[PDB]
Amino acid sequence: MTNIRKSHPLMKIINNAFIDLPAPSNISSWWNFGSLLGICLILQILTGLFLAMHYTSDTTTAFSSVTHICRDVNYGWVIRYLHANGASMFFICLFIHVGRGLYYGSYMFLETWNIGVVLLFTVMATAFMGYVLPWGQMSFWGATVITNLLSAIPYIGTDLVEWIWGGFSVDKATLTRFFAFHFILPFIITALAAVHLLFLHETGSNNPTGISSDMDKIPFHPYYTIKDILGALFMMLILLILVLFSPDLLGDPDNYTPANPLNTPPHIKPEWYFLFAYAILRSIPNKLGGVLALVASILILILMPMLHTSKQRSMMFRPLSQCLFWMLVADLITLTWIGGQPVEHPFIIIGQLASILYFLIILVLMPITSIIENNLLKW
Amino acid sequence: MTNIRKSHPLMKIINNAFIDLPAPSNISSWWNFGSLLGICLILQILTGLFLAMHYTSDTTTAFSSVTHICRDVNYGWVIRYLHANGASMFFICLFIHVGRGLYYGSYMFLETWNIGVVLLFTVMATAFMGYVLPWGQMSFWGATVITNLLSAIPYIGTDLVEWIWGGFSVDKATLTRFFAFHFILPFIITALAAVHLLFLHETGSNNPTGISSDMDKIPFHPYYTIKDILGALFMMLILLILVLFSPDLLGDPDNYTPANPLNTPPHIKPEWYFLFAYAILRSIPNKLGGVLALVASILILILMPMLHTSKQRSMMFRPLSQCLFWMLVADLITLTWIGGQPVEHPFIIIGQLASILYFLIILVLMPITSIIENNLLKW
Amino acid sequence: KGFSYLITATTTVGVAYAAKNAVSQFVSSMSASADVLAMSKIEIKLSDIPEGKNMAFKWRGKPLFVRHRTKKEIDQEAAVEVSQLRDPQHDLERVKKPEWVILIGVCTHLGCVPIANAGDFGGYYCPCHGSHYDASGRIRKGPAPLNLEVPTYEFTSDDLVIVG
Amino acid sequence: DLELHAPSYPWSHRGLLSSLDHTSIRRGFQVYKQVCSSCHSMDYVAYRHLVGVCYTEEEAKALAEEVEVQDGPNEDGEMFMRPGKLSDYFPKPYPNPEAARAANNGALPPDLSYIVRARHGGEDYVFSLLTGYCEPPTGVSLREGLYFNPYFPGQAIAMAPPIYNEVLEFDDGTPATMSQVAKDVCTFLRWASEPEHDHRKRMGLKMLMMMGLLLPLVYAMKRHKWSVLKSRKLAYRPP
Amino acid sequence: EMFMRPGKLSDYFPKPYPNPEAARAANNGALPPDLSYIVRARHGGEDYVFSLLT
Amino acid sequence: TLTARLYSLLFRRTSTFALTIAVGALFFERAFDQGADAIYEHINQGKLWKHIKHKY
Amino acid sequence: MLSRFLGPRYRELARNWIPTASMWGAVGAVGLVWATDWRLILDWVPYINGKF
Amino acid sequence: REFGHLTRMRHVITYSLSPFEQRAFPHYFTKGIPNVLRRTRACILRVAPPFVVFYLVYTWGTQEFEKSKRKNPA
Ligand code: HEC
Ligand code: HEM
Ligand code: HEM
Ligand code: HEM
Ligand code: HEM
Ligand code: FES
Repeated sequence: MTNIRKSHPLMKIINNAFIDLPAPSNISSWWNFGSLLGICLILQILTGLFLAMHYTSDTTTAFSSVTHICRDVNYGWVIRYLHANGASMFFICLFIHVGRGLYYGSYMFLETWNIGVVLLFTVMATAFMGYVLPWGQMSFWGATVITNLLSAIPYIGTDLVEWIWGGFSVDKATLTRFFAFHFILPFIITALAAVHLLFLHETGSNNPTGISSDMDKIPFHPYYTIKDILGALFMMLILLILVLFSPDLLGDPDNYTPANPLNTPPHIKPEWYFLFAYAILRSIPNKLGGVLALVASILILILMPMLHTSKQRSMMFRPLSQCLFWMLVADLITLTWIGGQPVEHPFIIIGQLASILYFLIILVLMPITSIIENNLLKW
Repeated sequence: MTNIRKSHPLMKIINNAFIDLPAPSNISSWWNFGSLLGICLILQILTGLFLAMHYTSDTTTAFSSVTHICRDVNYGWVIRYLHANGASMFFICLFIHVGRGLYYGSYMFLETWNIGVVLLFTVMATAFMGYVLPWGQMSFWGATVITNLLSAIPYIGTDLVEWIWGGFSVDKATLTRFFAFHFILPFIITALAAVHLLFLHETGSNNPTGISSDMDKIPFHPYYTIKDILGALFMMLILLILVLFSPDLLGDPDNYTPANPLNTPPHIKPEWYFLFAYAILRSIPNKLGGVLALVASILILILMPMLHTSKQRSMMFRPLSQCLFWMLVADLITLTWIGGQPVEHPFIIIGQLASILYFLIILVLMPITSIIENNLLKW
Repeated sequence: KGFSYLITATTTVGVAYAAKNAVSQFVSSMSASADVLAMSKIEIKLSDIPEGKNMAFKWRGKPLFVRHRTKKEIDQEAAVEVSQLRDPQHDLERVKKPEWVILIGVCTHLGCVPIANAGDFGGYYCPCHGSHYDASGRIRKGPAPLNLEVPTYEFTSDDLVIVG
Repeated sequence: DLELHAPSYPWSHRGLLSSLDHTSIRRGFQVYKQVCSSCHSMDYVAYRHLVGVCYTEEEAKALAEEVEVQDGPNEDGEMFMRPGKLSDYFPKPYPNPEAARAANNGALPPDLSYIVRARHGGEDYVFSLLTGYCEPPTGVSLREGLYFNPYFPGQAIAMAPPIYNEVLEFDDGTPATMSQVAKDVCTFLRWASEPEHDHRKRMGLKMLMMMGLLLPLVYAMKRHKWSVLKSRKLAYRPP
Repeated sequence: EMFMRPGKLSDYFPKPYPNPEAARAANNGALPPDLSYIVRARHGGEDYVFSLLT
Repeated sequence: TLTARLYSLLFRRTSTFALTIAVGALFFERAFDQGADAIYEHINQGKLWKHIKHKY
Repeated sequence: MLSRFLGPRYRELARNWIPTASMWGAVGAVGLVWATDWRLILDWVPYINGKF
Repeated sequence: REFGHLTRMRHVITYSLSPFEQRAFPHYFTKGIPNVLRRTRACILRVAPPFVVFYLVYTWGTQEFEKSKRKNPA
């Protein structure tokens, strides 16, 4: 006789995944966000399904269908705002997870780090694409701007924007193809998340100290289930606070207007989780260089495993690196704020300077600070 | 240092699932229908996505959207008819696969068999959902009849039909929810197919003789990859002939008429792969009895491992049982033809006898015949 | 070995041809459909449009004015400076052939349609919030932020002028 | 009761790799626009589709220019007349279904964009229905204003006889024989519900030859790789 | 023919102008925005619209 | 044997094997397209649109 | 890294693998031109420019 | 279930030849045709009857439907 928990194949996989998987005891709350992301994935996908059950992707019905969901459908407004604020919370958790990975040297798990970068790319694409679906003024106009950014690509680039648009500009074909891709992509995210978990489970998670915790490992089920339950409950507390008291808080009011291609909005801006890289795009004058900087602003995460030079993996014992990391976080907040604001004086200079400081901190200040760090500790 | 094929995490799974998996040396072509099914998934999923990028689910414009796909999109008709006939071939290959499993005694693998039954239910519901989407006369009316079939459930029955069917009649909400479920389900089918292979692998495979083939296992990659490639190319032959010479061979022409709730078509039949149950529905006069018999027609598969009385797993050395199995197949084609025909004097009695003979073979004739052969073989 | 691998080579080239002739089908399927090609990007205009007129047509998704700018209004547009314009755009880059002006029909302030032969300067006037426009296609001043958009029209065979 | 199954006519396109007669397609569009268009609609098939299959570009431009189609809001918001173009769809009879039903006794003339692909029989059924009007036999006297068509389900159709001999003058010079007119319009409808027939049979040819090459070669590769297994001389030498 | 009947609970709110171009041509060329989502579309909400009216 | 020269030159290296396959595709696509189109027009002479534009 | 790849035998490996990698590059370029039907290149080659 | 914990076997010798030395179709027709004929002879005796009785049932049902749908003299 043998345990069904660790002899049945599905149950054996689940057991080795999150029942009897050894875990560091000193894991802080910063790791809970990982599970939160998974929760914020499922809570998204399910809701999306219900939205897809009352959404008719067409330039003559998209806004009307969304309105019909909001008003007429029994408890449809709650699903819609749940979806929007859940995407926002998903990006909050994603950014916090990336910050944790940077802080505690979690990028030493190279395969997991690269798979996470791919997941992050896919999530940005999914959210950008999904924001088109309500077909508001902001949706259509922002989509036009972002897709037209691909015209800067040399040679083929112009043809590409005709290919993505499904024609001469963003129209019904673009809307329906965006709907289809928005449907398919989250399942690719789920598969990539499974692969990301496999890679991490091969080596095990990293404690805040950075030292290997093989000597002190605790089973996952008795402890790190209820802790993740508490984390998910707190995330739900925040998310339903947003949905039930300030539904259209982060979303721009201009979306609640039929997409009229005869009137440019006063300011065309993406989501708050998109304004930082869009501000980076704004900063560079050259169009092609702008797109290169925009893509590099996220692709630079892959370079992080190579740029690490300090002998300590984590940052608990590197105060100078901690100050640099917080300078980077403040710089990202400045990028978001600048992206919100129009490209005028002095926002132009502030955005440019913060854009340079972003790459300068990531590529230069952190490694040089790490060299000084090693020199300061006899090694 | 070490081979990446058997050391990399994902590559290890791929290696021991498809490259170096020890497969029986003498599996016939009938086993190849496994791989085709998976291919018939991917080949049909990729097409299915491309229709989702030109198909608006609104009832007032679903049929016009389908006509626009077939008439305006570059090579749209190829995708549309490839999708339809790929679903038809998926059901052909599914029936052949179930016939193989029942024949060569593979249904003794338990977990894989039940998972296969669940997969059959999922895809068989998915095709029914997909047929409604074009919103033709047969699509709408067959959906009406099949959904109203559920009203025979006692007490809560109508309420369930009030819920699944959107109340009212098959109308705007029904089309959207059918599209959403049609989209979500095949990914569940993919996950369940992965679980199906996972349950299959630790048992190996059932060779035609039914004896354990642990003394003749051969690597998968050199031989069975090219064998399944040739099989998939033959399935390409049949699918392309169907798609490219007689696109609407396995289809009702009245589906090319926009759905009208004000006119019942002279004949109300589902697709060809559903009639084998539809006729069973007409066999029992009672509505609830019809529901139970129609469900049991597929539920009887999980009872097959219990109803195995022969001492030999396989069917090659059981001629009397072979005659019974081929009688079962002939009864299946007879049931399909009867479901095709309307309900008059020549067809009612034939359908009743066919359903009775179906059940009598599966639960009665086959075990008794197996016992007779066991006695006739001195064991 | 040569024969055994020639079999494989011929199989592979056939499979490559099939793979291209399928993936190209799919890629062109996601590309622009025939309806948008044959409804939107075809704007032949006959020279029936006489001097000093603005018969406007709703193409793509916006109207467009085909101005037959006569010699008089041409020399007013020439005389009007460039520098104090809100977004300086000289008539040269505004329009290729002086006799005909091609420009969109949606005022950039909030939309609507500018009525022609009005707006103090003479050319255009959007009455929604009273924005007068420069006759050459620009704006001299007013509530509207920037000048009227000019499409990628082509002047080939002046009798039959196509707009892209 | 009963029903006539339409006899299998020897259509030029009935061949496995035989295409449509595009001249017949043009002459069948002419009859559609002359007599059929007065009461029937084709909706999806547009003037642009005719270019490159039955009519040249300028001929189709003139064809669309002949008819006046209704265009959107005027500068005052009035729903005004306008000459047709290639982008326009085939102009339709009486606007809403209710007017069409009221004008045509109490029957709605179905759209022909899919009528040859929506009826069991297709071209054979359509041709037989058109050239099958017969005097009602004894004892089956139908309504007033009804017409006996044996091939029509119910044997009682609401058509004034559509095609009678010498109704339309073909531009090419073909005689106005009722059979000629019916065959031409039937071919036009087959093109209408299958606007890929030529290219579909072209793909059929290409796929047939491609895999007539591919199957022997892939099979040869399979036998080449499997040949080790299919020639394993086994042995058994117990001590 | 399009017949006129007394409105019922099923009907939505009446639209004063038949088509938008008629509305623009009627007033001055400007389009009165749809009042359904007007409050949720303008930065400021009700405090905006009220401030406008007064 | 000519096959021996083929294996010695174009087939020994898998990379030049890929080059041979690619150039074979280059020529074979055009050859197959031209031949199949010629056969198609030969079967349906005086029926396709290509065989009738001469009048118009 | 930088110095550990900067050796004599490493440049020997580079010289050995220059032909195969270089003409793999030609394989890729020809495949790209083929797949995209690049008229800029395909026009010059004979017997294929007829397709245009 | 990977190679090695499969079974225990003793005194078994397997001779195999390179795929580049055997013809891919050794006596394709002259040997395949008798084998296919033998397989057909073995299987048809139990395969054909259930399918042929379906054919008589189908023909009987079709003619029964057409004769019952016809009018009777009365
Ligand atoms: C002046 C009137 C009129 C003309 C001319 C006319 N039709 Fe009709 N047609 C009708 C009406 C009314 C019906 C509806 C009858 C019914 O319910 O089937 C109809 C029905 C049909 C149907 C449906 C038959 C079915 O199976 O239900 C077809 C096909 C058809 N017409 C084809 C044609 C063709 C082809 C032509 C000329 C080349 C033509 N018609 C000319 C009025 C007309
Ligand atoms: C990866 C998780 C997902 C993210 C980040 C995401 C993101 C978004 C966003 C930002 C919107 C726009 C919300 C708004 O209108 O303000 C949206 C809309 C939509 N999404 Fe998703 N989505 C996700 C998953 C899904 C899934 C799995 C489906 C399909 C089942 C789906 C279907 C829809 C639909 C139908 C809409 C339009 C309704 C609406 O805009 O409110 N989403 N999505
Ligand atoms: C789709 C969203 C994501 C999901 C569902 C996900 C899932 C998880 C989970 C559950 C963990 C374990 C808990 C934890 O360590 O936080 C984890 C760890 C990790 N993830 Fe992610 N992740 C996602 C996105 C990312 C991103 C964007 C990155 C960065 C590129 C990333 C890199 C990592 C790293 C480095 C670890 C290890 C952290 C450690 O061991 O301390 N992940 N992931
Ligand atoms: C279990 C696998 C599936 C089967 C058997 C299936 C089957 C079908 C069938 C038979 C139709 C009707 C086609 C017609 O009447 O011409 C249909 C419609 C449709 N299916 Fe699926 N489907 C499947 C999965 C999917 C997936 C994964 C997608 C999206 C990626 C999809 C998208 C559609 C769409 C958009 C339609 C409407 C357009 C059309 O009718 O062709 N289906 N499906
Ligand atoms: C979604 C469709 C399905 C897929 C993709 C699938 C996939 C596979 C594959 C690839 C195999 C190995 C090849 C083979 O032995 O045939 C297999 C084996 C098997 N499948 Fe399925 N299957 C499907 C549906 C089913 C169904 C409906 C059943 C029956 C309830 C079933 C039961 C089995 C059994 C019993 C085996 C073992 C065959 C043997 O080893 O003899 N599967 N499946
Ligand atoms: S929209 Fe033209 S003036 Fe305001």
